[PDB]
Amino acid sequence: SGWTFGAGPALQIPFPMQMAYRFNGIGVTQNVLYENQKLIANQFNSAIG
Amino acid sequence: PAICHDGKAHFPREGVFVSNGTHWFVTQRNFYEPQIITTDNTFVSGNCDVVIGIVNNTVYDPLQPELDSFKE
Amino acid sequence: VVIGIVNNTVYDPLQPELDSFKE
Ligand SMILES: *[C@@H]1O[C@H](CO)[C@@H](O[C@@H]2O[C@H](CO)[C@@H](O)[C@H](O)[C@H]2NC(C)=O)[C@H](O)[C@H]1NC(C)=O
Ligand SMILES: *[C@@H]1O[C@H](CO)[C@@H](O[C@@H]2O[C@H](CO)[C@@H](O)[C@H](O)[C@H]2NC(C)=O)[C@H](O)[C@H]1NC(C)=O
Ligand SMILES: *[C@@H]1O[C@H](CO)[C@@H](O[C@@H]2O[C@H](CO)[C@@H](O)[C@H](O)[C@H]2NC(C)=O)[C@H](O)[C@H]1NC(C)=O
Repeated sequence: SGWTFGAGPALQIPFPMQMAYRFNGIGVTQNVLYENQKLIANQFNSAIG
Repeated sequence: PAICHDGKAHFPREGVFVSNGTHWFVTQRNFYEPQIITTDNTFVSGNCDVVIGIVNNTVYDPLQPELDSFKE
Repeated sequence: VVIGIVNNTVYDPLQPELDSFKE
């Protein structure tokens, strides 16, 4: 549910759009994630491993 | 996540795309207020074959009818 | 609906440039 569950009840949202919104929150245009979704996923998988 | 019009991806300027079942709309995040998808609510970036989950629709340009009807 | 609205006019930039040229 992203961060919306901290206000009231949980609100559905797909994870890639939540990540795009987090990018938008730090001054990076949201097209960057959608153009580089696989690379970011692989980087996160390598980092957490 | 995006809407394709002429082979070019369209992303919402501020908001999330939404559909009630038949037509598509753009609205803000914390309140339901659908609006017609025009060329002022979206910005073009890239092409139509890089994004996963894109859909098809037509973005209404207010310039086209209002300028072509009068210019005749 | 709004309480306190006042009457005025909004200037459209496209209309003068259009009707002055397209005429
Ligand atoms: C989804 O929204 C669209 C847009 O308003 C609805 O289409 C309208 O339907 C009414 C009822 O038949 C018509 O009078 C309007 O002319 C339609 N709008 C347009 C732009 O043609 C549609 O009915 C909605 N669907 C549901 C299931 O609510
Ligand atoms: C959005 O519309 C385009 C334009 O028709 C679709 O592209 C067509 O895709 C089919 C199936 O792959 C091809 O047979 C056609 O030749 C394509 N059109 C052209 C002009 O080449 C596209 O598939 C549509 N999007 C979706 C998700 O169906
Ligand atoms: C802003 O303009 C509108 C119309 O130009 C005004 O509405 C008119 O008000 C008079 C006052 O009695 C009525 O006789 C007319 O019938 C109204 N016209 C319409 C179309 O409703 C409105 O009053 C103006 N605003 C202010 C604050 O004066």
